[PDB]
Amino acid sequence: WSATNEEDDLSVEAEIAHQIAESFSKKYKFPSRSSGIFLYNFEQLKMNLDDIVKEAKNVPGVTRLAHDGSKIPLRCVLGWVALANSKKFQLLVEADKLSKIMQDDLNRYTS
Repeated sequence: WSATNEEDDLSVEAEIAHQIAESFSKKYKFPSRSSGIFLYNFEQLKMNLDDIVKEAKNVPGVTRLAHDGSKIPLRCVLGWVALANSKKFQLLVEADKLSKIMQDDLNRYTS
């Protein structure tokens, strides 16, 4: 039988989990509210990996990239998951600039 949707989802999750774990402590740059930057990593989220992976799959293009075994846009994913979950991140970040950086990264990975 061809791969089922459930089987493909498991494959995608294991690929995303691998890429996120591999770079879990890597510090990425995010826009502050004063024309500066702050550093953040997946380790700051204090979320279980499953919850991180489930939210990452929502970033458009990430499921396709993971299905294909291609590199995912990790800074964009982190920004998104942190925006959805982390109060400290919310207070540090300038949302309008975050939108632009996430879009720039994501457009630049999905083509």
